[PDB]
Amino acid sequence: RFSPYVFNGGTILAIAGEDFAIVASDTRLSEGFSIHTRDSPKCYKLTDKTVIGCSGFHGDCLTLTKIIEARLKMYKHSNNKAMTTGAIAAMLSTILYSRRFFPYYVYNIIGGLDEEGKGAVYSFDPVGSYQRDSFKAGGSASAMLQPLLDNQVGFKNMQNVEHVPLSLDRAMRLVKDVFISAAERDVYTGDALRICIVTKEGIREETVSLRKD
Amino acid sequence: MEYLIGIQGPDYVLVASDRVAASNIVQMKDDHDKMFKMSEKILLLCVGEAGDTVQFAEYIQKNVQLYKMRNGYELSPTAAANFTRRNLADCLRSRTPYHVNLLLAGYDEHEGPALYYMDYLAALAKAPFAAHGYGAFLTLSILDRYYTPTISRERAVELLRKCLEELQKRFILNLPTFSVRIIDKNGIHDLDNISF
Amino acid sequence: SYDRAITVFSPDGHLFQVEYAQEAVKKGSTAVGVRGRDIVVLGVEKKSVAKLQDERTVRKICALDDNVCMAFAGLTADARIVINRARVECQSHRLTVEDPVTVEYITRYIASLKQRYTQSNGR
Amino acid sequence: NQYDNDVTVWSPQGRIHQIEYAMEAVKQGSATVGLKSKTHAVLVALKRAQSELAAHQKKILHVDNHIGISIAGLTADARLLCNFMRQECLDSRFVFDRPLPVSRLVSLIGSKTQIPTQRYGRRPYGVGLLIAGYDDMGPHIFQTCPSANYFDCRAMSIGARSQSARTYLERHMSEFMECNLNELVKHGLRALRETLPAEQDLTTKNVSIGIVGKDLEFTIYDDDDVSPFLEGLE
Amino acid sequence: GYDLSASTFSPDGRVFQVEYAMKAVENSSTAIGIRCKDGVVFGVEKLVLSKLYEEGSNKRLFNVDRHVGMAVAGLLADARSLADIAREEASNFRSNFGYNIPLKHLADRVAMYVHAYTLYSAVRPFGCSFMLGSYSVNDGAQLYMIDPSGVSYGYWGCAIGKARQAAKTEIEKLQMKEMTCRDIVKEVAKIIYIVHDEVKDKAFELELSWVGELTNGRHEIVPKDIREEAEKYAKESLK
Amino acid sequence: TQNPMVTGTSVLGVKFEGGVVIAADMLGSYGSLARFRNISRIMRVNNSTMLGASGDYADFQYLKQVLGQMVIDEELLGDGHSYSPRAIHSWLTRAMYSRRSKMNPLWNTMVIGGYADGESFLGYVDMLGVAYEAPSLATGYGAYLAQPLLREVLEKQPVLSQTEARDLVERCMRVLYYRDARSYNRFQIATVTEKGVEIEGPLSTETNWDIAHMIS
Amino acid sequence: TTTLAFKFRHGVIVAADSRATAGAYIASQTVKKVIEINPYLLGTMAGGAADCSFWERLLARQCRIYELRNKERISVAAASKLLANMVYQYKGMGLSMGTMICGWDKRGPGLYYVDSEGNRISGATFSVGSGSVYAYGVMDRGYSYDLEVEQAYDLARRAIYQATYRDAYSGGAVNLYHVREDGWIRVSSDNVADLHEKYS
Amino acid sequence: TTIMAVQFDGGVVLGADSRTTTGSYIANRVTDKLTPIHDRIFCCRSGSAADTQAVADAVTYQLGFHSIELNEPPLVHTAASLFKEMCYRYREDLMAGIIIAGWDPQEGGQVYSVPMGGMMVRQSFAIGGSGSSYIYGYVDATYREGMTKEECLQFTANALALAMERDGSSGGVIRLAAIAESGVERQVLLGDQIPKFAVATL
Amino acid sequence: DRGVNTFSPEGRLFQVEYAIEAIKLGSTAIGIQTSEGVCLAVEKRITSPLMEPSSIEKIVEIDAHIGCAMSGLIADAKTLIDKARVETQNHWFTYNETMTVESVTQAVSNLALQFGEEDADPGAMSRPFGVALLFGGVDEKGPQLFHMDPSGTFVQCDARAIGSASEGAQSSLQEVYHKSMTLKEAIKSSLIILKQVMEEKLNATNIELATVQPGQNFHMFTKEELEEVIKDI
Ligand SMILES: *[B]([O])([O])[C]([C][C]([C])[C])[N]C(=O)[C]([N]C(=O)C1=[C][C]=[C]C(C2=[C][C]=[C][C]=[C]2)=N1)[C]([C])[O]
Ligand SMILES: *[B]([O])([O])[C]([C][C]([C])[C])[N]C(=O)[C]([N]C(=O)C1=[C][C]=[C]C(C2=[C][C]=[C][C]=[C]2)=N1)[C]([C])[O]
Ligand SMILES: [Cl-]
Ligand SMILES: [Cl-]
Ligand SMILES: [Cl-]
Ligand SMILES: [Cl-]
Ligand SMILES: [Cl-]
Ligand SMILES: [Cl-]
Ligand SMILES: [Cl-]
Ligand SMILES: [Cl-]
Ligand SMILES: [Cl-]
Ligand SMILES: [Cl-]
Ligand SMILES: [Cl-]
Ligand SMILES: [Cl-]
Ligand SMILES: [Cl-]
Ligand SMILES: [Cl-]
Ligand SMILES: [Cl-]
Ligand SMILES: [K+]
Ligand SMILES: [K+]
Ligand SMILES: [K+]
Ligand SMILES: [Mg+2]
Ligand SMILES: [Mg+2]
Ligand SMILES: [Mg+2]
Repeated sequence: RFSPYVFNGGTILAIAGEDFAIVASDTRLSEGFSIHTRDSPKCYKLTDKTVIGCSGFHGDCLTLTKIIEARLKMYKHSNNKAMTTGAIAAMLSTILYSRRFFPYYVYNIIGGLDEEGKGAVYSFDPVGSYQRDSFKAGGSASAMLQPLLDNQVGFKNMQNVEHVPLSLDRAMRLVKDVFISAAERDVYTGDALRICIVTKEGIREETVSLRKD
Repeated sequence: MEYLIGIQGPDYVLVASDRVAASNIVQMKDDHDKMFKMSEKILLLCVGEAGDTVQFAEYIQKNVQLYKMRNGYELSPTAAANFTRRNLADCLRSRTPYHVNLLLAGYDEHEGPALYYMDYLAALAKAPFAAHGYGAFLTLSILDRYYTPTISRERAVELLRKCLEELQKRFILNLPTFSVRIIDKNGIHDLDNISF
Repeated sequence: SYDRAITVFSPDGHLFQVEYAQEAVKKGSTAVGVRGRDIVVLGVEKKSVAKLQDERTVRKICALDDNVCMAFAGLTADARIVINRARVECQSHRLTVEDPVTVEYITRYIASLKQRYTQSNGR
Repeated sequence: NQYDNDVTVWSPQGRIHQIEYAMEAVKQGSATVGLKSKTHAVLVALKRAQSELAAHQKKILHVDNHIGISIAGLTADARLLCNFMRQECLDSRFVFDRPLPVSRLVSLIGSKTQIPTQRYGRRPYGVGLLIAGYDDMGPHIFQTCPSANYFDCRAMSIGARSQSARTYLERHMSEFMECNLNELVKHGLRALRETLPAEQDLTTKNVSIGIVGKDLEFTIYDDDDVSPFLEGLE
Repeated sequence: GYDLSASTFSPDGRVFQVEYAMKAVENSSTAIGIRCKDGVVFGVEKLVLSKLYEEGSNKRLFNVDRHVGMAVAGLLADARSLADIAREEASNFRSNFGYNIPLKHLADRVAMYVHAYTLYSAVRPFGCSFMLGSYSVNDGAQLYMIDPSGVSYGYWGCAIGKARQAAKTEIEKLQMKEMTCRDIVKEVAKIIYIVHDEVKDKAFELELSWVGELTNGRHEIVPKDIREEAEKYAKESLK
Repeated sequence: TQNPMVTGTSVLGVKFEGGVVIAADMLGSYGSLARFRNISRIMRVNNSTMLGASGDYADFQYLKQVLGQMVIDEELLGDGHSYSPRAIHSWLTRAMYSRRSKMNPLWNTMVIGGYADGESFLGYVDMLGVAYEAPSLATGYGAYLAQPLLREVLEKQPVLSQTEARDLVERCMRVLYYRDARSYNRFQIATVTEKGVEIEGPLSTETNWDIAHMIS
Repeated sequence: TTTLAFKFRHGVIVAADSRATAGAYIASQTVKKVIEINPYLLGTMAGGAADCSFWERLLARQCRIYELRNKERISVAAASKLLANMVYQYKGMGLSMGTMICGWDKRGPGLYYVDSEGNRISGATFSVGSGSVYAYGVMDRGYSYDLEVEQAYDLARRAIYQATYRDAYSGGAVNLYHVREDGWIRVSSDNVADLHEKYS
Repeated sequence: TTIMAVQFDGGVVLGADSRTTTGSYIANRVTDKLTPIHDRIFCCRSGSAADTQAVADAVTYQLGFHSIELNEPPLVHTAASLFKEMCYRYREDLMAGIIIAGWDPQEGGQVYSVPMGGMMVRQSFAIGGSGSSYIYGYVDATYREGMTKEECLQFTANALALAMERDGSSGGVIRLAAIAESGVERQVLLGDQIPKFAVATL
Repeated sequence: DRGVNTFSPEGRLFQVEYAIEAIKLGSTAIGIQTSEGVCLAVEKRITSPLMEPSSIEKIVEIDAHIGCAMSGLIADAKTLIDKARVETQNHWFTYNETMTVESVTQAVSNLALQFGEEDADPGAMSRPFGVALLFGGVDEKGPQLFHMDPSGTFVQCDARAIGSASEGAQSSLQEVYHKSMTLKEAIKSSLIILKQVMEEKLNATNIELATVQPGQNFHMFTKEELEEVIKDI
């Protein structure tokens, strides 16, 4: 039994704001008990308005992102405009389902701006199920990040708190905190945190150091 | 789980079938019908695997109706039985086998009433009475005990009722209602459902 | 297999094979239809008489399904092919929709069969 | 005559009339011009409008970030060929993660468009292209023909009355390599304008422009976006 | 009429469609090859049909394997397709048999492919003739020429295209068996300048390539400096 | 390949200022048997690019055949364009992925080193299409025994000279000979710089066995 | 998941929970399990998330094509049949889908259960999903064809609620729809926590 | 099986045992495992009898046709390449451990191994089959650069004899062949002619 | 007799040119694009009072935001219309968005030259389509009208006529059209023009009219809505 899959680790995260989207990931690429490299981000720019995070089996992450890139150009050639965030999401759903019987071992989260300039996050399972979310964690440490986001961004289980709009600054603080917490406990998450901030002005990049053990 | 029965008298065939569609621990439908009208004087009763049963019976039904349209007269119960058989047998070793068990009941102008039994392997047997499903195990000996070839249709319905009462008493599955139809010289007649 | 283009355009936008097919129809026996209020009727000529003919075997009115029939004029062998194709289709429709065909449905099916035989190689 | 209906029939002069007839489809298309400097490749095209109320036919098509085309001849053939080019480009980025060199894409076109010239019942492609590109060897202008031959050009014009545009380009071609972008596009427009009846002028409605170079992905300029380039033909 | 298909013989036993294809090669400008002591040199009279074309546009000299050059005349799209066939054949040979294809075998294989297009109404003959040249220590220098009928022979010297005969008569003056490639390039340039009709077709590029001991059995373009000298020699020799 | 037959062990690579060095022993093993003791597991792909392979040696010879032919095809065109190290690494990633996706892998783990346009390239590809770049790589047991030493040096001094990279590789090859039971003390070192690709060998490391007398 | 539907005098009630799971991990609490096939036809999702979404989206495509070609609304019978015929070909390949196709056409209110095993059946009431057994108990004890509209809403909501309570794999919110003769309406979305407050 | 070949200046020597087995029944005790592929090119076969016979007949066809076409003797390297292509392509369906050896005018005596899996490597000498395991240490100690033809024959006959004594799947007679420009000389060592090494009694 | 993919000495495919002549045998259709929507109007061309007028359908819905008017050999239009419908639904399926009018027109136009007798499947298209099409709709570029003919050439038009009287109708269109024209004006204008060009007396059963507006889906005018617009005209 040749196995066509291996697990390569990686955590991803996206948050939708009023006028921004964050997509973040760690930079470790692992296999078994080893580190392949400390500098392998899991976020990929798709358009000026849309970034995708991908973790799971790296051979599929590479292939799938290359397929998405080709399809964005095919769309643009045939329709004379860039794909929207929502159209990329819908298309990804069908590409994943096309491999329903030999799946891409990839967890995907899209973050970007919708057609009204608002933050949008779409999260996927490996065979193409998806929905829009306000925020989402994925990959190796997702069970560690998700509950905290539920609580701190969703305000779940909290009484006597004003449900205020999420500022970029607080969203940023949250993202750095949860990955730092994840680097404490998930062996696969570490080395560095890469953060992409999508706004009307473009996409900018921050990087934060994480533990190397 | 699904019960079919047939009893052929001198000039009619009586058939009945349970009305349950089950799934896991629940009845999902209590007025299910397992009979398919092929022609004016032919019923096909079909049970077995989900999907296969309807896909198979409707394919037969459409082709028998097509035969009527192309030729202006209907396939005899025996021809239709052998047509049904040819299809099932030809699919047996294919990529698309159909996991279905059947009875075919009919009345021919010249041959009189007929009842055919077929299993999923596509063995075909003509019989004076027959049944399919686990319930057959508890009712065939009731039929052997009381059937006679000249049995009148009133006593056949009584005989049928004995079978169905035996399921209520002895069978572990809850089959509370049955469709009952008869076929003769004047076609297909719906009788009252037998219910508990 | 034989892939010759048979129906092609000529100068001025004619499709000569189709026109010639229409000439075949014009030499066929007359057929008439009237749509009543709650009846429909079809009548057709002849064709030749002939006492030694079995009448049953040459009708030009044909059931397609229980609720749809047709008459034709033209090449009777061609008609038989169309009729049988339509009869098959009526059974697919009932199969996948569980209604009888509308008359328009099966008309549209026949029409599109006929169109395809004006634009397909070898036919 | 007996020699002009099949691409598989050589005439007694060593010609293939069907291929020559296909070339006529390009000579009757509206003119387009392509030229290059050291740093940029430019396409300029006249768009024909059917009526006074029609938009004006697209002449310039995007192929990849580093490649665009201008067309003359059968529009349906132009799209089929353009779709082939696009796919060849996507394939090379998929396989090798780098742009398909322009001269290799053109070779693929020659090889693809030759095939139906040699098989019975097939026909040539009835379109000619000007191809603008930029890769490691710098800017390029190529031309392709229905004969499946292709050419590497300092500059070129094809379509109706292109002879005029070609003369203009020969007259000024020694200036092109050293031109800044604006100068180069001006030259393309002046060449194209030679193809017009004396009455008629370049307008924002009839001119389309395509540019690619070192710092610039293949970009199309139509309608109001051509006005910067048309002002200061002074 | 008897000349519309390669699958129809005329009553005299000719295949006119192949002859017509040959006429397309004879309308083309001239290419020559010469085999010599230590290799093979090719030269082509490459007519420049517009000053708008780049130097090197429409090459008529190709590398079909690392050791094998090809020189063509005729319809250029057909020649290029044949250069692809030859490439594919050399590539497949290396994959299957594990060594560089011998010139003669390559010539014979691509000739059979050319031949296959001279039998059928379904396809037309190729409108090109081509030469194949190589050199190795083991096989020495070899020059083959294939025509549209699929005939293939080996040569000491060869010319194809419209001044074929004039070129041959000049090639016959050379004692090429005793000359080196470095000497022969000059003579190739000389011969192209002799047969070029400067009244009738105004401008041409000389295209030169070679394969021999001096290139270590690789088929390569003649370097620019050597070509320019050969041109200058040819031009002054014309005087 | 479903079942690998003759196989090679680790391949190492490290970037240095002006190039990349790769190393691989010269052994083909047939299970535990050290069967073919003079085979090269390194390929010069073109002037800018070299490849070394672990795993099934027949599958490597197939890749070599295929890749060698692609480079010849490209050279025939004489058009000023060449496959960069990165392009060859891309090609190789697609080829392994595609074979993995047909459930018929090429059973290899590979290290691609190159030098083009002033940049050192070093990239990994495995039989499943997992591919990435890094300043140093090591396949097989090298991932466990050599990579820790490469990374430790690199963290103190990310930019190595050629001679430092070579010495560091030699130390790694010694450790492998001590601790990998499928290694062999006959190896090649291949280096790519501005000047092209050089393959040196057969090479051996010095070894020390003083610990054989430190048991009592 | 828990989904239910029932026909009654005033149309068809359709309700669902909103939870998705990957093994025991709660993947989402906000899944939309009722899909708008057209303005008079709903499909419910239970089983594999990707499978249900894909095949119901494909069904919506096909129904729309049908409507264009035929110049009339597809029947509930025909729509449900298209779905069964699509999935039949995949039996045994591990698709997991249980759906109810709910509409109102020329035969009046329509409700079909269709699944990846190949079943297709018409009926008055159904519940589908890991919570269905719990929904059936409550729905069956309160159901009547002559339920008033607001009573029908109460029943559906309560049946899904009670299923969310017992079944670890159902939860989130209860989403409720009503198919009427002139179209479906979205009637309410109630978080199960807010319903808990209310029903005690 | 035990198969071997050795290069010398001007040619090659090949050898094999002659045992075919099914389980531990000897289905042929005098098998000829050295099969001529062309006038001066042989293959030594081990593994599946059916597979190596089918592959050898196929390569014999390919090589013969190629050789007629070129009008020259084939290269040993070509014969090995053709075995390699077929053994590699079909590595999942074949059990074939092959040695190709012979003489051609361009490269002289050559030995190639194509072991299972379908790799190909040229060697000074090669051994294969199940019995080769038992002679690695012997051939590694005894091989000397520059052996004559006669020395190659004795070296081969000794190695094979040693393997045959130990390997239950090898035995019978030793078939040898020497190939050079002058042609192919075959012989059989049987019975007392097989080299003899005492069982080490107390 | 020559092959279907034979070029003339002018560089045109004979079959395509002849297909273009077949368009002139069709009834006149008109499209007009305004900032408030597009209208499509078509002469039915009734040949017998016994024919049912509503069974002549020369304007069809492609999708909710796109209609299509045809002229020429109507039977040929069916596969084109079906292709447009399938394509827009595919696009919706895959991308969850409506397909642009331009993109639909492109997709259909790529079938145009796909005929021939020795490249293709056992009984593929033998000849081009004898039809011209006006696609009118609204997408994110706003209202839009596109024309396509049997060459596979397609283009946006502010206003266009096709079929028998298209010269004529096109001249009147250049006369009446203006960029700022309202949709109601456009409707009236195209009914005035049909009335001129038609052999029969215009009325509410022998024409069809449809609109698409940024507000509102494809809408076929009813008998009664046509009668209303006919009063002034
Ligand atoms: B309900 O039936 O309990 C619900 C239905 C609805 C349509 C979501 N079904 C599920 O929650 C199913 N879950 C998934 O299919 C699922 C959710 C998240 C990830 C994955 C996944 C699929 C392939 C490979 C990895 C992960 N599936 C059901 C509970 O399984
Ligand atoms: B050697 O490798 O030990 C020898 C070499 C061979 C002659 C080229 N191989 C064998 O003896 C092998 N035997 C067979 O392949 C063989 C011969 C006859 C019948 C069968 C057989 C196979 C399957 C089922 C029934 C019988 N095998 C041996 C090592 O397997
Ligand atoms: Cl058909
Ligand atoms: Cl044009
Ligand atoms: Cl055109
Ligand atoms: Cl040309
Ligand atoms: Cl031109
Ligand atoms: Cl010649
Ligand atoms: Cl070795
Ligand atoms: Cl190498
Ligand atoms: Cl919800
Ligand atoms: Cl449909
Ligand atoms: Cl039912
Ligand atoms: Cl072996
Ligand atoms: Cl072996
Ligand atoms: Cl023996
Ligand atoms: Cl028109
Ligand atoms: K960690
Ligand atoms: K044998
Ligand atoms: K033995
Ligand atoms: Mg650690
Ligand atoms: Mg089955
Ligand atoms: Mg076998």
